[PDB]
Amino acid sequence: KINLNQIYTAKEMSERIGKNRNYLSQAYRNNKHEILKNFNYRKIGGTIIFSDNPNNDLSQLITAKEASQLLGKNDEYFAHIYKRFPHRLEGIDHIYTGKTLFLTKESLEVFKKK
Repeated sequence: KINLNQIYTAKEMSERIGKNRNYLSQAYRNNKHEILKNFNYRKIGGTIIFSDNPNNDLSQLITAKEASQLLGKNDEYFAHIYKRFPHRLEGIDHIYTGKTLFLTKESLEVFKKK
């Protein structure tokens, strides 16, 4: 099960490895695969997300907007709930980073059941 405490943007991950904040974003733009091959990352909507834990399956992450749409709701459905009624997402694994709220495929299923 994905550990959402180990999920960062490229800029934060670049600082976690002791590099300038643009290091991984520049590697991704310039196709520096000999660097990138060593990292667990994924493009998820408009954010390249990284984890320092190779066992986190980043394909389980989904944006709040995508989650909203898979429920047949307005794009801002989960965003609006998170902001005003954050306890509605108790027990729904989520993480906010890079100014973006993310759920998981499993936590969306939990929410649908709730």
